[PDB]
Amino acid sequence: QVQLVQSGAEVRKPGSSVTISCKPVGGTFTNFAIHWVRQAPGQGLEWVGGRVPVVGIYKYGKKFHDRLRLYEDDPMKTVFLELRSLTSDDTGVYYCTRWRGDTSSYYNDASDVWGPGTKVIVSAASTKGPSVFPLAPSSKSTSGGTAALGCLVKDYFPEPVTVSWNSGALTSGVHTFPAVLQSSGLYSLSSVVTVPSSSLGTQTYICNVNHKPSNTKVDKKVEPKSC
Amino acid sequence: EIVLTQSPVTLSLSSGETGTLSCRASQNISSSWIAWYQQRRGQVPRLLISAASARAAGIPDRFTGRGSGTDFTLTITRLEPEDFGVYSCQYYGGSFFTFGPGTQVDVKRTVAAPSVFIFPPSDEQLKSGTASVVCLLNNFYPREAKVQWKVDNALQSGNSQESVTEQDSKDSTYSLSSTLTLSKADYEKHKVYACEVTHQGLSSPVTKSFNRGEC
Ligand SMILES: *[C@@H]1O[C@H](CO)[C@@H](O)[C@H](O)[C@H]1NC(C)=O
Repeated sequence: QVQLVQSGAEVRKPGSSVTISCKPVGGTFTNFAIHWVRQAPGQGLEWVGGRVPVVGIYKYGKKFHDRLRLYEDDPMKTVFLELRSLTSDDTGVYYCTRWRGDTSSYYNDASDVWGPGTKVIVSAASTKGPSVFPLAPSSKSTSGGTAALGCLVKDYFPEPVTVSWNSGALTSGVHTFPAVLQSSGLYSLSSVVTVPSSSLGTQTYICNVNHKPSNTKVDKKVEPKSC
Repeated sequence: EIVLTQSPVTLSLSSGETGTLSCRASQNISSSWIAWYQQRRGQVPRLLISAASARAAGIPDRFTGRGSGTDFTLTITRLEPEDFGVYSCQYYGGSFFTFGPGTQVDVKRTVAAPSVFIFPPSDEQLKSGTASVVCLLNNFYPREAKVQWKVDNALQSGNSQESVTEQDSKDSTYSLSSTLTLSKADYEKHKVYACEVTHQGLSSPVTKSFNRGEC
């Protein structure tokens, strides 16, 4: 009946290091290896490294052989992961994992106990409100009575941002895409909607953007454009 | 190094249907070191099977793992709506562990070609020194979609990002955005901006384009 608790999410500058703690609650400490698994945004699971506490049996992933460091503090029964020289490839969620089931040490096991995960964001950005640009409807976004339009919510940090249409009255046909961390370290997303093309001259379309961390709120009206 | 590959990328199934996921190892390995994990919409991975075929505690009967040598499979016989997600195989033998790239099981649906829309950058953004060109693929199925940007018939590589919505709860379709980021100076040096979309629902690739300045 073991449970793993991990330290909270962090934003880290490129070139710096990140340390993530993991404490097993309700179990032993020097029997089973703690295997770390991370997950880059949208990418597959990736084993980082594993270490049997105190016993010293450990192995780092080949890609992290020179940047990774696994240790623990025995009096606090807490293991630690340190990853140095962070780049954008190291952004993701980091999971602390373990197998459950006199005394010995076992390293080669699947992981049925998973920590909640620690989100790591590698970015040099500070808290910043977004700029809201129109995705203007045109002939290049109309097709047989259906017009597509939207709003580009670009260059904010951190997540999240909320987007609604016409103060919530417009919900059908709305697609607000997941945010993406740009090469600058600032997030960006688009929210789109499809409407009857005949409504462009009669109906107003406003995207309501709210970035709570920066206290930034923008109501942007999307107007047609000759394209 | 032992590397694991998985097939297919996206396996489409309906409620009550049976499907098999494949995990191939680069070398011959002992079946005692293969595990399968399940990842749902928003939670941590969950161990389903270890030692290739030993089902984990509390894992329902629908999941059965088989295989030896290099070919290892995970079968879902009568899946329920809670089984839709991403499944990854793992090799935990030796000193270095590894995971497969993962396989997404999504709700099966009839083929639906994407509606393709393109948006120029706004004049407001151009003042800031940057330009974003957005290509929208709306309500398509299946998931596999190829989007290529062409700027004056020059293929763009490395200056576009794409984001996809989760499968819709109503019509089980996907929507995809592809955003091409260029500087202000580079954007004004060229005229024709096109996104070319390849998809099973399309008999031929669709090209949506515009001419800068005229747009
Ligand atoms: C695994 O063993 C089988 C049986 O000898 C052989 O046919 C196959 O080529 C081997 N593959 C690898 C990657 O060793």
